[PDB]
Amino acid sequence: MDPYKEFGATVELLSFLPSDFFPSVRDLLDTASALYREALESPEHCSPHHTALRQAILCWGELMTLATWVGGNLSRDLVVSYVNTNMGLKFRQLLWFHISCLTFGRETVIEYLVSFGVWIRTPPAYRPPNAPILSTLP
Amino acid sequence: MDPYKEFGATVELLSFLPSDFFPSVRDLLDTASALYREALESPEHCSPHHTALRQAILCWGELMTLATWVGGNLSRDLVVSYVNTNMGLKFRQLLWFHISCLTFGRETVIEYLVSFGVWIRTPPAYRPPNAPILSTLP
Amino acid sequence: MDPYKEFGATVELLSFLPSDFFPSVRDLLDTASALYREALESPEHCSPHHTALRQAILCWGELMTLATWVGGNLSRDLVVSYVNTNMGLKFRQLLWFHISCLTFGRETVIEYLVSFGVWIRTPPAYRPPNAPILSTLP
Repeated sequence: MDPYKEFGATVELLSFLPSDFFPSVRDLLDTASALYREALESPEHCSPHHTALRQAILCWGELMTLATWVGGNLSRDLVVSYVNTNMGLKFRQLLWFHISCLTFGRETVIEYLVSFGVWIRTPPAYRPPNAPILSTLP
Repeated sequence: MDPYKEFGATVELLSFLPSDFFPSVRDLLDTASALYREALESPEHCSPHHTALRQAILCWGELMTLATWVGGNLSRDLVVSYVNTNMGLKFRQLLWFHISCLTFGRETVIEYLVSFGVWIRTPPAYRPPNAPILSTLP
Repeated sequence: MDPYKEFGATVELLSFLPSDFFPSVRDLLDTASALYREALESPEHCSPHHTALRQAILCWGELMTLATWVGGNLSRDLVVSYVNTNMGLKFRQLLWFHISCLTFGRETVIEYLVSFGVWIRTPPAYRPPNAPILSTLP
C-alpha cells in the first residue's frame, strides 16, 4: 500500500518534511522532463523509479484532464484548490522523492530526510541558523 | 509516457479488443487483493508489474476519494459518469493487463490479446464463417 | 493461522465463487460417505484434510442438532433458513474445498479457482460459452 515501501521509505518518515518544502508540481515535471525523459520513454525502465515516475506522470495527466473537464462542467476553482491541497501534495511529494532518489540515490535521500527531520524537530534556540540547503556535493 | 511501452504492449494493442471486454474495476481490485495482496505489501517490488500495480491501486483509491469529494462538493452525477467514461476504462484496462501478466505471464497476455483481436476484427465479406471459440488459459 | 494457511488458499480466494456454484450439503455428505468414509473412521488422519473434514462434519451435525432443538425448544422453524443462509453456506464451501482438495489435489483446486474467477469476471458477451465444467479429468 505504501508507495515508498518498495524503496525502504514510509509515510511515517516523510511526515517530517513539511508540505511547503516540496516544490511546485510544474517545477518537478520540468526537472523530470529535462533530466530523465529519454529514460522514461525508453523501452527498458532500468530502475523501479522510472516505472513509478511513469505511472505518477500518467496519473497526474489524468487528474489534469479531469480538472479541465470539471472546469467545462458548471466551480473549477474550489475543485482545483482541493486537488492541490490533497492530491497535489501527495503527487508533488512522491515526484520529489523519486527525482531525488534518481539524482542522488535512495539511501542518500534517506539520510537527507533524517537530517532534515532532526533539524526541524530542533527548537530554534538549539537549531542551526540554516536548515540543510540540499545540494549535490561536487 | 506510454504505460505499456515498457511491457512491450501499446495502447493501440489493448485497444484492439472492445472496451467493455475488460471486467469491472471492483472485480479486478478483489482479484488483486485475493491473489497478490501480501506480494504488493512486500518491502520489495519483485517485478515492474508489481510496482505499476501499487501505483495503479493508489491512483484509483485517490481518484475515488476525489469522486466522493466532488459528490460532496459542486454536477454530482455527470462527473461520476465521466470518471467511468474515459480514465476509468484506462484503470480497468491497466489493472486487467497487469493482473493477467502477473498470473499467466506477459507474453501469454500479449498472444491472447492479439488472438482475440484477429478473432474479432476481420470482416466476414469473404472471411469463412468458420470462427473458433475465444478462450484464455494459463 | 489462517483457516486455510496450511491449505494455502484464503477465504478471499474462495470469495470469487458465487454461492450458487457450491452444491447442496446433502450432496457433499453423500460424496464424503461414498469416498473417504473409511479413511475418516480411523482416528489416524493420513492428511490434514481428513482432520479438517472430520471436524467440519462433527460441527455440521451439531448444527442440525441445534437447529432441531431450536425448532422444538426456545420463527422456531424459520431459523433453519436463517442458519443455512448464514453459515451453512460457509460450511458447504469448506466441505466442497476439502473434498475437491482430496480428490483432484489442493494446487489443482487452486488453479481451478483462479480460472473460474477469470471466467466469471469476463462479461458474458466475450465470455466462453461454458465455464470450466470441472469433472474428474483423465
